[PDB]
Amino acid sequence: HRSPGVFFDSDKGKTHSSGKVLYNARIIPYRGSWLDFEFDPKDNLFVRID
Amino acid sequence: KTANSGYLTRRLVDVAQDLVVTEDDCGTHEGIMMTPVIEGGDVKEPLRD
Amino acid sequence: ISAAVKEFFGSSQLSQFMDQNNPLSEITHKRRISALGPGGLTRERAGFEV
Amino acid sequence: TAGTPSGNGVDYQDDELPVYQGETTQSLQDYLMWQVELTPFTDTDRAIATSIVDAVDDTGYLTIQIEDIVDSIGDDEIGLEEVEAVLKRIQRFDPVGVAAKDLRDCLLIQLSQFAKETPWLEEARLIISDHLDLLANHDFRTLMRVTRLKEEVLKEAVNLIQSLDPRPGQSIQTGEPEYVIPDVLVRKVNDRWVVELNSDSLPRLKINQQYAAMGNSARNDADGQFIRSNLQEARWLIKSLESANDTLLRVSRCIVEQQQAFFEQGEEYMKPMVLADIAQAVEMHESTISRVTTQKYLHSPRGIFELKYFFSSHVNTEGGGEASSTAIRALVKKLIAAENPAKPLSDSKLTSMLSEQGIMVARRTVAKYRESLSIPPSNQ
Amino acid sequence: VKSDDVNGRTKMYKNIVDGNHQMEPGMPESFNVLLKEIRSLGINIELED
Amino acid sequence: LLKFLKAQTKTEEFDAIKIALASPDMIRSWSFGEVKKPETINYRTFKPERDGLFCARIFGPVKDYECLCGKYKRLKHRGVICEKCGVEVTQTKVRRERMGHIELASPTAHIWFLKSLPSRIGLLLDMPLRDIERVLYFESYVVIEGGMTNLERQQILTEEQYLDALEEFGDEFDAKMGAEAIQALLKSMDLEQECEQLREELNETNSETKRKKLTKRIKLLEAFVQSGNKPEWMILTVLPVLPPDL
Amino acid sequence: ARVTVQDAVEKIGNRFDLVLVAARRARQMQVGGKDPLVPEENDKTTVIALREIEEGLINNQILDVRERQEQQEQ
DNA sequence: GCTGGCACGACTTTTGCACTATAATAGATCATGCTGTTGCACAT
RNA sequence: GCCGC
DNA sequence: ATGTGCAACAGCATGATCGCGGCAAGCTGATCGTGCAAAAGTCGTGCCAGC
Ligand SMILES: [Zn+2]
Repeated sequence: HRSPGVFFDSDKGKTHSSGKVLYNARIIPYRGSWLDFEFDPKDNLFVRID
Repeated sequence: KTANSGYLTRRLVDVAQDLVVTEDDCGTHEGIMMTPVIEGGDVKEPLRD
Repeated sequence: ISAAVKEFFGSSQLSQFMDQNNPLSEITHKRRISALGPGGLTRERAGFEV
Repeated sequence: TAGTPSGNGVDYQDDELPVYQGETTQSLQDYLMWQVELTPFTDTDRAIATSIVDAVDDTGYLTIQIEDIVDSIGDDEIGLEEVEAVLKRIQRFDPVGVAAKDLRDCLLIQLSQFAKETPWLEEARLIISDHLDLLANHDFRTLMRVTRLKEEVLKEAVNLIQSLDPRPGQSIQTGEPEYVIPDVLVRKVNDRWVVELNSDSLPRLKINQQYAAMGNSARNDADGQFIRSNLQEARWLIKSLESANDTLLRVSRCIVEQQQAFFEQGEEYMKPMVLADIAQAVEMHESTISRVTTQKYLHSPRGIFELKYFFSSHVNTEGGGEASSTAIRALVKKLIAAENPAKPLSDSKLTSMLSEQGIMVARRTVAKYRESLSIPPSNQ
Repeated sequence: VKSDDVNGRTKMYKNIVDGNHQMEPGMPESFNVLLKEIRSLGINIELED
Repeated sequence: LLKFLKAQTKTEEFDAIKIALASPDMIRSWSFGEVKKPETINYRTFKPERDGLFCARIFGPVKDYECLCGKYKRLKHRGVICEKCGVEVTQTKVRRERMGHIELASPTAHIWFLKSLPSRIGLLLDMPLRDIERVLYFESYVVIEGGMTNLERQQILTEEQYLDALEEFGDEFDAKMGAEAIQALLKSMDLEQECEQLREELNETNSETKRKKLTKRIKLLEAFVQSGNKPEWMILTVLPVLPPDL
Repeated sequence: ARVTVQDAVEKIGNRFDLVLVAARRARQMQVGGKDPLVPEENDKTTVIALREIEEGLINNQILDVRERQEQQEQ
């Protein structure tokens, strides 16, 4: 399985069809609720908690 | 790829299930134009096939 | 305590009948790495890269 | 558990939306219909065959009368002569002797299908089977004189008759003895004969109901909170089941308390407890207790597996106080079996013996107790 | 005949034993089950004449 | 009355399967009875419970030509209903045919029609699915009639707005927040005049946005009038049940 | 033994009608009321009917005229 | 005279009526149709 | 679920 | 010169993702009490007919 920690990803940069690469960060604990950070195509910091 | 092949075959079979040769000759003068398949400097399909 | 322990041991995805043809199958089954399981990744969720 | 059985055969229909679906079973009547459909019969013959095979019991004997079958047809030209022929044709099916009117006819048809050269064919075809059957039921000492035959030949004729199948058609049944005993009331032996209960599954039901109803309610995906949409149904179910288990345990504890002696030392030590006796003990009405303990089953090392077998009101006007007729019947069965080879066991004699032992019971009751599960050993 | 015609199965077996080799088909039980299923909703489906 | 073959007549000539909505009267016509108790069978005698999900007074008998209590158990008796039990002597194969029904005592909405992306109720009443779902679950009120007051025909006034209207308007406000309200508002529709108004609006004003919606709504309207169905039947008050053997 | 049914196909050419013709001829020769018109070589009725079609003495029209003749006879 | 299946007056059992805070859980694309918000184009 | 094609 | 109408973009919910076969494994339960007439059913007891 995936080790708990912090992982940064770019989702291959093909989601909005504009060629803009989107970076996201995930915090995964061994037990608990996940925490997430995401980039909007308008460059806005958004979180996705649980 | 077998799942994709099966789904495509299912869709084709259903879209073409109710087609049967039910007549001897329609008598229409219509048709389509047949020419050998050419592509640049190479030939793929002669008119015979 | 007994219910949880026995439920884990007797009925789980990662606790299966071991193969008994040859000693080789037992050896291979014992040191086996699986990506599935309770906290793992399902078959149909698996992309071409995993 | 020192020794545990392997899992019994079980399955459930998978990869099929109507789960568990079903599975057809072949019974005696179904097999008879299958055989009927493959023999040349007229339409009237087919109707008569269906009508007569509908009346075949589980043991393979006809329950309804032949004249009643003719009346059931309710049509002219279907007099008893035709139905007799149809039934006689039907009798010679795979369970040979099936659909027989009586024992005599069954033995006659069973003996009919033979090589016609057996050593005692004509000896028992009608002299023993079609005549003096009641004599053969007894010792048949005078049967040899009646049939003008030696007792040595009869000694083999009786064996030949007994070689036949008594109840044909009962070898076709496909039912499984799965009517095993849950014994939801378990009991072990202790310093005071404590009684416990198993198969409650109350923690499991509580956990499942939580993880489903309160699991969905605690899940924040749905807007608002399902504090009463799902949470306040599991509580009601758990409370109802807890109350039912509590009253069952209370009734069982009362039953063991009033019936400790039946379980201690001799088995036949049951008091004639009435419904009011437990009703006053548990401060509950008799109707609820009767509805509760009427097919619940206990698991005793020696006692019977029931909760209504103890509930007897059979004072029987005993000499000292009262007694229970269950113990009286058990004592009568024990004494009747342990007697002389002649074994008189007269009703008056049995009543006198019981009165001497202290059970003041009339001579007519003891006959009923004996006839309930036994027969008089030539007491007439 | 081979799967769902409850009367068809017995009739065809009787024909085979006799040596007729005749079909006498009917209505599969599965379609009746499906009709009962759809009718068990608020939807009406029927076999018109 | 003998030599009867109900198995042969079970197969009938047919063609062109047709499908339509079922009125409550038709559901009652299919039914052999009404169930009122939830438990399927009792463990007291291992027999189907009276007026339950598994019953023998309806759905047919349980074991061939026998009947409950064993008063009439033989083939000589046919189609006879016992006095003790309503069980009828029958080939016990009708456990797969007799349907039964339940009475809801309160109208409910068919999930088949309300919850689908092209919702039929929503585009039949020209209201969004959101407010329809809100009123169907008692979240908000919907008023009807009320011509004298300033309230509209399809108002979506909430509880606070309802209290304000009651304080101000008093009477003349006919608002309900159950399935009875949506049933009544569907009943009160005059379909032909609605279709004529749709045609007039569509031909009078041309716009690529509203044209598709108007065409869909008039198509549904003409389908409803020509098919003979009544739009009230989308919500159901009588619910049938599957035969026990299935 | 008719391993290949080409000649029978060409006698009445549809590859679909000869199935029905052979089925009805086999029904006549199996159910009853008919006898083979070709020497029977311990073959089943299906291939006997196929051989009869191949020989050119069995087809739909003559079957119909024989049926009409038997209907008029009774 | 001895014995073994039938009924009667208390007792016993059955049946409808009848109201009764915590928690498994998140790792696919891929396409399609509908709804809400915003920006472009025309009018007095 | 594991395996075979 | 400001206001109104319409087309386009982003977000959201819905539906689908090849067959055929052999081991396997767990059982998916129940429910509620009421206190009472009203009914049906049952048991200890005495009867006449057969041996
Ligand atoms: Zn009945």
